[PDB]
Amino acid sequence: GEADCGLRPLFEKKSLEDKTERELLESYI
Amino acid sequence: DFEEIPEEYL
Amino acid sequence: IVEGSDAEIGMSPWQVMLFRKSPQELLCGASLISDRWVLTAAHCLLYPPWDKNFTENDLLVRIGKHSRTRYERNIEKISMLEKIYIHPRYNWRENLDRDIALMKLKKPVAFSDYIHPVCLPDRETAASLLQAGYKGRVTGWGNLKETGQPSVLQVVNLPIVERPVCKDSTRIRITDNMFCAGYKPDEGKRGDACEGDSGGPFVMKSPFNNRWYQMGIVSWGEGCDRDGKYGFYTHVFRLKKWIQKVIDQFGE
Ligand SMILES: *[C@@]1(=O)[C]([O])[N][C][C][C][C][C][C][C][C]([O])[N][C]([C][C]C2=[C][C]=[C][C]=[C]2)C(=O)N2[C][C][C][C]2C(=O)[N][C]1[C][C][C][N]C([N])=[N+]
Repeated sequence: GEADCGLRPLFEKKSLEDKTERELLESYI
Repeated sequence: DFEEIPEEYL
Repeated sequence: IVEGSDAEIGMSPWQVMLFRKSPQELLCGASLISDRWVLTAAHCLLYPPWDKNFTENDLLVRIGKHSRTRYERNIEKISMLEKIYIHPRYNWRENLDRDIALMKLKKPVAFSDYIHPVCLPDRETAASLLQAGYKGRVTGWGNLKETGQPSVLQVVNLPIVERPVCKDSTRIRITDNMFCAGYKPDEGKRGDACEGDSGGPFVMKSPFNNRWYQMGIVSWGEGCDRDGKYGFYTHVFRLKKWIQKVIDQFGE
Protein backbone atom coordinates (compact mmCIF):
# COMPACT_ATOMS: atom_id res chain seq x y z
CA GLY A 1 0.00 0.00 0.00
CA GLU A 2 2.89 2.48 0.02
CA ALA A 3 1.24 5.16 -2.29
CA ASP A 4 -0.95 6.39 0.46
CA CYS A 5 2.10 5.78 2.62
CA GLY A 6 2.63 7.98 5.62
CA LEU A 7 -0.77 9.74 5.66
CA ARG A 8 -2.61 8.64 8.82
CA PRO A 9 -6.34 8.03 8.58
CA LEU A 10 -7.08 9.84 11.89
CA PHE A 11 -4.61 12.68 11.43
CA GLU A 12 -3.27 13.65 8.00
CA LYS A 13 -6.36 12.40 6.14
CA LYS A 14 -8.70 14.62 8.34
CA SER A 15 -6.20 17.45 8.75
CA LEU A 16 -5.88 16.78 12.50
CA GLU A 17 -2.46 17.13 14.18
CA ASP A 18 -1.19 14.85 16.98
CA LYS A 19 -0.24 16.45 20.33
CA THR A 20 3.52 16.61 19.67
CA GLU A 21 4.16 16.57 15.96
CA ARG A 22 4.80 20.38 15.98
CA GLU A 23 7.93 19.72 18.14
CA LEU A 24 9.24 17.74 15.11
CA LEU A 25 8.38 20.40 12.54
CA GLU A 26 9.75 23.21 14.72
CA SER A 27 13.15 21.37 14.68
CA TYR A 28 13.55 21.31 10.84
CA ILE A 29 14.43 24.93 11.49
CA ASP B 1 0.13 -11.02 31.80
CA PHE B 2 -0.41 -11.16 28.08
CA GLU B 3 -4.11 -11.83 27.31
CA GLU B 4 -4.79 -15.00 25.27
CA ILE B 5 -4.85 -14.88 21.52
CA PRO B 6 -7.44 -16.77 19.48
CA GLU B 7 -6.39 -20.34 18.89
CA GLU B 8 -7.26 -19.58 15.28
CA TYR B 9 -3.91 -17.75 15.14
CA LEU B 10 -1.73 -20.44 16.61
CA ILE C 1 10.51 3.82 25.96
CA VAL C 2 12.04 5.94 28.73
CA GLU C 3 10.47 9.33 29.48
CA GLY C 4 7.88 9.16 26.67
CA SER C 5 4.06 9.46 26.78
CA ASP C 6 1.23 7.26 25.84
CA ALA C 7 0.55 7.38 22.11
CA GLU C 8 -2.84 8.71 20.89
CA ILE C 9 -5.09 6.20 19.15
CA GLY C 10 -4.07 5.85 15.43
CA MET C 11 -0.85 8.06 15.98
CA SER C 12 1.42 5.24 14.71
CA PRO C 13 -0.60 2.99 12.45
CA TRP C 14 2.49 1.36 10.96
CA GLN C 15 3.49 0.05 14.46
CA VAL C 16 3.85 -3.68 14.52
CA MET C 17 4.25 -6.01 17.51
CA LEU C 18 6.59 -9.02 17.08
CA PHE C 19 4.94 -11.79 19.12
CA ARG C 20 6.17 -15.13 20.33
CA LYS C 21 3.71 -18.04 19.94
CA SER C 22 4.98 -19.94 23.08
CA PRO C 23 5.78 -18.77 25.61
CA GLN C 24 3.50 -15.99 24.26
CA GLU C 25 5.52 -12.86 24.80
CA LEU C 26 6.57 -9.66 23.09
CA LEU C 27 9.76 -10.12 21.10
CA CYS C 28 10.30 -6.63 19.51
CA GLY C 29 8.61 -3.79 17.55
CA ALA C 30 8.50 -3.70 13.74
CA SER C 31 6.86 -1.55 11.07
CA LEU C 32 4.37 -2.01 8.25
CA ILE C 33 5.74 -0.73 4.90
CA SER C 34 3.07 -2.22 2.54
CA ASP C 35 0.09 -4.67 2.91
CA ARG C 36 2.39 -7.66 2.98
CA TRP C 37 5.87 -6.53 4.23
CA VAL C 38 7.12 -5.71 7.67
CA LEU C 39 10.46 -4.13 8.59
CA THR C 40 12.42 -4.99 11.70
CA ALA C 41 15.97 -5.33 13.15
CA ALA C 42 17.81 -8.57 12.11
CA HIS C 43 18.82 -9.05 15.79
CA CYS C 44 15.15 -9.54 16.78
CA LEU C 45 15.35 -12.80 14.78
CA LEU C 46 18.99 -13.86 14.84
CA TYR C 47 21.52 -13.27 17.55
CA PRO C 48 23.75 -16.34 18.05
CA PRO C 49 25.55 -15.09 21.14
CA TRP C 50 22.20 -15.26 22.96
CA ASP C 51 21.19 -18.37 21.20
CA LYS C 52 18.46 -16.43 19.30
CA ASN C 53 17.45 -17.91 15.96
CA PHE C 54 13.68 -17.44 15.30
CA THR C 55 11.95 -19.02 12.28
CA GLU C 56 8.62 -18.13 10.63
CA ASN C 57 6.63 -20.68 12.55
CA ASP C 58 8.00 -19.24 15.78
CA LEU C 59 6.19 -16.01 15.47
CA LEU C 60 3.13 -13.90 15.01
CA VAL C 61 2.84 -10.26 13.82
CA ARG C 62 0.19 -8.09 15.56
CA ILE C 63 -0.94 -4.87 13.77
CA GLY C 64 -3.23 -2.00 14.80
CA LYS C 65 -2.44 -2.38 18.46
CA HIS C 66 -2.56 0.13 21.24
CA SER C 67 -2.63 -1.90 24.47
CA ARG C 68 0.53 -3.97 25.14
CA THR C 69 -1.38 -7.01 26.57
CA ARG C 70 -5.07 -7.32 25.59
CA TYR C 71 -6.16 -9.04 22.38
CA GLU C 72 -7.82 -5.86 20.83
CA ARG C 73 -10.80 -7.72 19.61
CA ASN C 74 -12.05 -5.81 16.60
CA ILE C 75 -9.03 -3.50 16.05
CA GLU C 76 -5.79 -5.55 15.85
CA LYS C 77 -5.13 -8.03 13.01
CA ILE C 78 -2.77 -10.97 13.68
CA SER C 79 -0.77 -12.45 10.74
CA MET C 80 1.57 -15.37 10.10
CA LEU C 81 4.81 -14.98 8.20
CA GLU C 82 5.47 -16.44 4.81
CA LYS C 83 9.23 -15.85 4.92
CA ILE C 84 11.96 -14.01 6.78
CA TYR C 85 14.79 -12.17 4.98
CA ILE C 86 17.87 -11.03 6.85
CA HIS C 87 20.51 -8.71 5.28
CA PRO C 88 23.24 -11.02 3.95
CA ARG C 89 25.99 -8.82 5.53
CA TYR C 90 24.30 -8.28 8.91
CA ASN C 91 27.21 -8.21 11.50
CA TRP C 92 26.14 -9.91 14.75
CA ARG C 93 29.73 -10.78 15.52
CA GLU C 94 31.05 -7.31 16.27
CA ASN C 95 28.66 -4.47 16.09
CA LEU C 96 25.20 -5.18 14.63
CA ASP C 97 26.23 -3.48 11.35
CA ARG C 98 23.32 -3.72 8.86
CA ASP C 99 20.80 -4.68 11.57
CA ILE C 100 17.77 -5.09 9.25
CA ALA C 101 15.30 -7.74 8.21
CA LEU C 102 12.09 -8.01 6.16
CA MET C 103 9.16 -10.35 6.93
CA LYS C 104 6.56 -11.08 4.24
CA LEU C 105 3.11 -11.87 5.57
CA LYS C 106 1.25 -15.01 4.48
CA LYS C 107 -1.65 -12.76 3.49
CA PRO C 108 -1.90 -9.06 2.82
CA VAL C 109 -3.45 -7.04 5.66
CA ALA C 110 -6.32 -4.59 5.20
CA PHE C 111 -5.79 -1.00 6.07
CA SER C 112 -8.11 0.74 8.51
CA ASP C 113 -8.04 3.75 10.78
CA TYR C 114 -5.41 1.94 12.94
CA ILE C 115 -3.50 0.10 10.25
CA HIS C 116 -1.59 2.07 7.63
CA PRO C 117 1.97 1.81 6.20
CA VAL C 118 4.82 4.26 6.68
CA CYS C 119 6.87 5.56 3.68
CA LEU C 120 10.50 4.56 2.89
CA PRO C 121 12.76 7.58 2.44
CA ASP C 122 14.10 8.55 -0.97
CA ARG C 123 17.59 9.96 -1.54
CA GLU C 124 16.29 13.54 -1.30
CA THR C 125 14.10 13.04 1.73
CA ALA C 126 17.03 11.39 3.54
CA ALA C 127 19.27 14.19 2.53
CA SER C 128 17.14 16.99 3.96
CA LEU C 129 15.94 15.36 7.11
CA LEU C 130 18.77 13.29 8.51
CA GLN C 131 20.39 16.28 10.07
CA ALA C 132 21.91 16.69 13.56
CA GLY C 133 19.38 18.57 15.72
CA TYR C 134 16.29 17.41 13.67
CA LYS C 135 13.88 15.39 15.75
CA GLY C 136 12.45 11.97 14.89
CA ARG C 137 9.90 9.91 16.86
CA VAL C 138 10.33 6.44 18.35
CA THR C 139 7.50 4.19 19.53
CA GLY C 140 7.28 0.81 21.28
CA TRP C 141 5.96 -1.10 24.28
CA GLY C 142 9.46 -1.55 25.87
CA ASN C 143 10.59 -0.86 29.37
CA LEU C 144 9.89 2.49 30.94
CA LYS C 145 13.10 2.27 32.94
CA GLU C 146 16.54 0.83 32.51
CA THR C 147 16.20 -1.37 35.61
CA GLY C 148 8.22 -1.23 34.33
CA GLN C 149 6.10 -1.92 31.27
CA PRO C 150 3.59 0.51 29.85
CA SER C 151 -0.13 -0.45 29.50
CA VAL C 152 -0.20 1.30 26.09
CA LEU C 153 2.12 2.18 23.22
CA GLN C 154 4.60 4.91 24.25
CA VAL C 155 6.19 7.65 22.01
CA VAL C 156 9.25 9.98 22.48
CA ASN C 157 10.61 12.69 20.04
CA LEU C 158 14.49 12.76 20.10
CA PRO C 159 17.09 14.80 18.23
CA ILE C 160 19.56 13.25 15.78
CA VAL C 161 23.12 13.72 17.13
CA GLU C 162 26.33 14.58 15.17
CA ARG C 163 28.38 11.49 14.09
CA PRO C 164 31.46 12.49 16.24
CA VAL C 165 29.44 12.82 19.44
CA CYS C 166 27.93 9.37 18.62
CA LYS C 167 31.41 7.83 18.09
CA ASP C 168 32.95 9.34 21.22
CA SER C 169 30.16 8.16 23.56
CA THR C 170 31.07 4.51 23.10
CA ARG C 171 33.74 1.85 22.64
CA ILE C 172 31.79 0.07 19.83
CA ARG C 173 32.93 0.78 16.25
CA ILE C 174 30.01 2.79 14.63
CA THR C 175 29.50 2.29 10.81
CA ASP C 176 27.84 4.43 8.15
CA ASN C 177 24.81 1.98 8.42
CA MET C 178 23.95 3.59 11.77
CA PHE C 179 23.03 6.89 13.33
CA CYS C 180 22.51 7.84 17.05
CA ALA C 181 19.83 10.01 18.63
CA GLY C 182 19.00 11.49 22.05
CA TYR C 183 19.48 14.63 24.08
CA LYS C 184 22.88 15.72 25.47
CA PRO C 185 23.46 15.86 29.24
CA ASP C 186 23.23 19.66 29.25
CA GLU C 187 20.21 19.62 26.98
CA GLY C 188 17.91 18.92 29.92
CA LYS C 189 15.34 16.63 28.30
CA ARG C 190 15.54 12.86 28.37
CA GLY C 191 14.15 9.80 26.66
CA ASP C 192 15.39 6.71 24.81
CA ALA C 193 14.13 3.37 23.42
CA CYS C 194 14.73 0.61 26.07
CA GLU C 195 14.45 -3.14 26.17
CA GLY C 196 11.33 -4.34 24.27
CA ASP C 197 11.61 -1.47 21.72
CA SER C 198 14.10 -3.14 19.37
CA GLY C 199 13.03 -3.49 15.73
CA GLY C 200 10.62 -0.53 16.05
CA PRO C 201 10.58 2.63 13.91
CA PHE C 202 12.36 5.96 14.19
CA VAL C 203 10.22 8.21 11.86
CA MET C 204 10.24 11.73 10.66
CA LYS C 205 7.45 13.84 9.14
CA SER C 206 8.37 15.59 5.91
CA PRO C 207 7.73 19.34 5.91
CA PHE C 208 7.55 19.17 2.01
CA ASN C 209 4.81 16.57 1.39
CA ASN C 210 3.83 16.03 5.06
CA ARG C 211 4.01 12.30 4.98
CA TRP C 212 5.78 10.15 7.60
CA TYR C 213 8.96 8.44 6.69
CA GLN C 214 10.84 5.71 8.54
CA MET C 215 14.55 6.81 8.82
CA GLY C 216 15.77 4.24 11.42
CA ILE C 217 15.15 1.01 13.27
CA VAL C 218 15.72 0.73 17.10
CA SER C 219 19.00 -1.14 17.16
CA TRP C 220 21.24 -1.00 20.26
CA GLY C 221 22.27 1.17 23.18
CA GLU C 222 24.10 0.80 26.53
CA GLY C 223 21.62 1.09 29.37
CA CYS C 224 18.56 3.30 28.63
CA ASP C 225 18.35 7.08 29.10
CA ARG C 226 21.84 7.30 30.59
CA ASP C 227 23.73 10.62 30.54
CA GLY C 228 26.22 10.93 27.75
CA LYS C 229 24.94 7.76 26.09
CA TYR C 230 22.72 7.62 22.92
CA GLY C 231 20.48 5.01 21.23
CA PHE C 232 21.69 3.66 17.89
CA TYR C 233 19.45 2.91 14.92
CA THR C 234 19.87 1.17 11.56
CA HIS C 235 20.09 3.79 8.78
CA VAL C 236 17.14 2.77 6.59
CA PHE C 237 18.04 4.81 3.50
CA ARG C 238 21.53 3.31 3.22
CA LEU C 239 20.04 -0.18 3.12
CA LYS C 240 17.15 0.83 0.78
CA LYS C 241 18.71 -0.94 -2.21
CA TRP C 242 18.72 -4.32 -0.47
CA ILE C 243 15.06 -3.62 0.60
CA GLN C 244 13.98 -2.71 -2.97
CA LYS C 245 15.84 -5.71 -4.16
CA VAL C 246 14.15 -8.33 -1.97
CA ILE C 247 10.68 -6.94 -2.70
CA ASP C 248 11.25 -6.87 -6.46
CA GLN C 249 12.60 -10.45 -6.36
CA PHE C 250 10.38 -12.08 -3.76
CA GLY C 251 6.99 -10.59 -3.44
CA GLU C 252 4.92 -7.44 -3.61
C1 LIG D 1 16.32 -4.48 22.01
O1 LIG D 1 15.22 -4.34 22.82
C2 LIG D 1 16.70 -6.05 22.00
O2 LIG D 1 16.64 -6.00 20.79
N1 LIG D 1 17.06 -7.44 22.36
C3 LIG D 1 17.46 -7.66 23.75
C4 LIG D 1 18.81 -7.11 24.23
C5 LIG D 1 19.13 -6.54 25.63
C6 LIG D 1 20.35 -7.12 26.43
C7 LIG D 1 21.29 -6.19 27.28
C8 LIG D 1 22.81 -6.39 27.18
C9 LIG D 1 23.95 -5.49 26.73
C10 LIG D 1 24.42 -5.43 25.35
O3 LIG D 1 25.21 -6.26 24.84
N2 LIG D 1 23.88 -4.43 24.62
C11 LIG D 1 24.14 -4.20 23.13
C12 LIG D 1 25.03 -2.97 23.37
C13 LIG D 1 26.22 -2.89 22.51
C14 LIG D 1 26.62 -3.95 21.53
C15 LIG D 1 27.15 -5.18 21.87
C16 LIG D 1 27.51 -6.10 20.89
C17 LIG D 1 27.39 -5.84 19.58
C18 LIG D 1 26.88 -4.63 19.18
C19 LIG D 1 26.49 -3.75 20.17
C20 LIG D 1 22.78 -4.21 22.48
O4 LIG D 1 22.08 -3.23 22.71
N3 LIG D 1 22.39 -5.23 21.78
C21 LIG D 1 23.11 -6.48 21.58
C22 LIG D 1 22.17 -7.32 20.75
C23 LIG D 1 20.92 -6.56 20.46
C24 LIG D 1 21.05 -5.21 21.11
C25 LIG D 1 19.90 -4.84 22.02
O5 LIG D 1 19.99 -5.22 23.21
N4 LIG D 1 18.86 -4.10 21.60
C26 LIG D 1 17.65 -3.74 22.32
C27 LIG D 1 17.36 -2.25 22.22
C28 LIG D 1 18.14 -1.37 23.11
C29 LIG D 1 17.91 0.08 22.85
N5 LIG D 1 18.61 0.79 23.88
C30 LIG D 1 18.81 2.04 23.99
N6 LIG D 1 18.28 2.79 22.98
N7 LIG D 1 19.40 2.66 25.03
